[PDB]
Amino acid sequence: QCRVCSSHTGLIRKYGLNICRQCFREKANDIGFNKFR
Amino acid sequence: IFFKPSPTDAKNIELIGHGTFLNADHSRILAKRAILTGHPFRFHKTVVTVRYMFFRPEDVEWFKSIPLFTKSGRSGFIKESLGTHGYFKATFDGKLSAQDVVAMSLYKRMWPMPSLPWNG
Amino acid sequence: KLDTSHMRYLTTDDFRVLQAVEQGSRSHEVVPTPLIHQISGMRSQSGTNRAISDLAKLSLISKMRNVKYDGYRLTYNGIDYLALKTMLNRDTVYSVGNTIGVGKESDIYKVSDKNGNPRVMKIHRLGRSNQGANWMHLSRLAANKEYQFMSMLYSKGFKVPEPFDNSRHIVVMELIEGYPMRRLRKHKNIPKLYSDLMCFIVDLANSGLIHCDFNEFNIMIKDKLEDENDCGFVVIDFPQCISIQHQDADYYFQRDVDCIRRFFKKKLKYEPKPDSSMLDTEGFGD
RNA sequence: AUUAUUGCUCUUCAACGAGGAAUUCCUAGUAAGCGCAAGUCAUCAGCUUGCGUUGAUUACGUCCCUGCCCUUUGUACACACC
RNA sequence: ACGGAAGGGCACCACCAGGAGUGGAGCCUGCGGCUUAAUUUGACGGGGAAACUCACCAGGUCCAGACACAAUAAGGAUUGACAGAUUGAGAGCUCUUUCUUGAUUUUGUGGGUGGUGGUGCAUGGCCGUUCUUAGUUGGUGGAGUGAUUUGUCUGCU
Ligand SMILES: [Mg+2]
Ligand SMILES: [Zn+2]
Repeated sequence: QCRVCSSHTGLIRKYGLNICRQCFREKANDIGFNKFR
Repeated sequence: IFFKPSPTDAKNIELIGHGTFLNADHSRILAKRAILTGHPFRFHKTVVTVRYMFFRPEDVEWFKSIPLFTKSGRSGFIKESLGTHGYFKATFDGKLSAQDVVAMSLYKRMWPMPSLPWNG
Repeated sequence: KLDTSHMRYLTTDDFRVLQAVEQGSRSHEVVPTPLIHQISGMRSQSGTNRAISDLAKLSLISKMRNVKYDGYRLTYNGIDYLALKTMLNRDTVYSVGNTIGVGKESDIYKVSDKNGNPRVMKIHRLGRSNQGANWMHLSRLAANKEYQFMSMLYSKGFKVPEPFDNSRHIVVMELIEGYPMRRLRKHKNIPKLYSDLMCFIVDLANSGLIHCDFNEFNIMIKDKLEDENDCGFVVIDFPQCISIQHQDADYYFQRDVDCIRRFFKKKLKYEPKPDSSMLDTEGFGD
């Protein structure tokens, strides 16, 4: 499940981060992923 | 004057109620209603699984066409039998929670009864 | 699209009010609230507003509040259920639900009646929705057209589905236990069936019609017995039909025949020995 | 691993002789043909997203239909009369 | 407001000229439908996938009650270590032991503990959408008793 919002769904299980796409899009800027292009 | 003869009272009569002779009419029919009660178990965005209103799947088959009404004021109908225990899937008008009651209304003919004169 | 189920949620009153909006939108563009209150022939705001709440919840009507101009808009479902209610009244349809035939200007479902005899429902959807007057009106005229053509096709002996009813843009027809030229594998008497399918185009150009598109999927073939193998050659073609006076009737007719012979040549390996009937003989035949 | 995950060997060789009404997508390293990699992934695509390889035809027009608008204008039917 | 008066854009989810096609075929895969004890379910769900994921089925199990309160109980109310009996499909489950026992009571009542009870009200707020603002606004001034108007326009761009 997504280690942020109790969600079985949306999971980005890649690289061992396991945040669903909705929360990972928000935490993207704090993780290191920024908008270039 | 409607009364029920009670020996104990001073007046040997318990006065129940009053009114008027209205109508000499047979056209009045009287349907004994009969309500079947069931709990809406599980919820999907259009289909509600309902619990404890039957206990056989064939029973559910038998009552398929009969409409389902909820005291929350909402209509619906049955779909098909889930388990071998009478669970049944159902569709409805609004969105119902586990605090509602799904119900069936079945009716029977009720007949007037013969009367005998009263003396003393 | 069509969700026939919901119709058995409505009472006498909700149909009453929906009918009132049907008489009120064919008189004025957007039927306001008081129009529905006064035309419906009802008692109070109780029945009418409760009815309209039902219709609006079940997507039979849309509330248009255009700068104080309050009004209502009958969706396609409303028209559907009013035709279907008219048929429930005319004892023609009792149950619905199995889709075989998703055409462009026609939807084909499988229905039943009081007696249990299976039938078919061709509703007409011109533009499927940004509803004006022309979409609904021309769909209504479309099914009127096709039902009249159909009645003249059943009347004159042609093996074409018997038209039972034409509730507005919806048409009730006979279910035909048949199979198209695609699903058919082989036949016991292919030359007789070709003779039939040619004699038919002959008699059709004798009537005054040239069903421009006479392909493989068009022609249904109904089986009546399994021991003796009885066939029946049903044909679905009416808005694509082209009269025998049009400038282009020639290659239409001869395309029909060339398709008959080309399929009978490929699938059943049966080529016709007699020369194909040209347009001219059938231009004199009518 | 049965209702066969998949891979390999032999055998069976069905339909399908450019496809009706109709309809999608596309103007240059682009369409199309071609595979590869990465995500799902323990086994797999015919799934998706990129990648490179080969590389055309046809415009560079228009409002015909599709829409999207923005003007001008008459008007709420200011709920006109039948 | 609305027009189905007209006028312009300006567009390969529009049309031309094509290109590749699809629709016909087998197979795949999703949706519906039927069938089912269940064929979980939403309208791509990261919805890839024999256990898992399972949210659906046929059965077999546990664990219930905070507490209050009345009887029992120590000369027994009943909790823990085991071995065979077990034992059905797999586990438990119970009673004869060697044993710990040792009040955790066993049983029956009530308003609610339990809210690892979910629904609603108010309040703060975070993520999703829209007029997805892409022509508006208001400020003084003029005109009108007023709704309103001018700005926000003939022109041309
Ligand atoms: Mg001012
Ligand atoms: Zn999350």
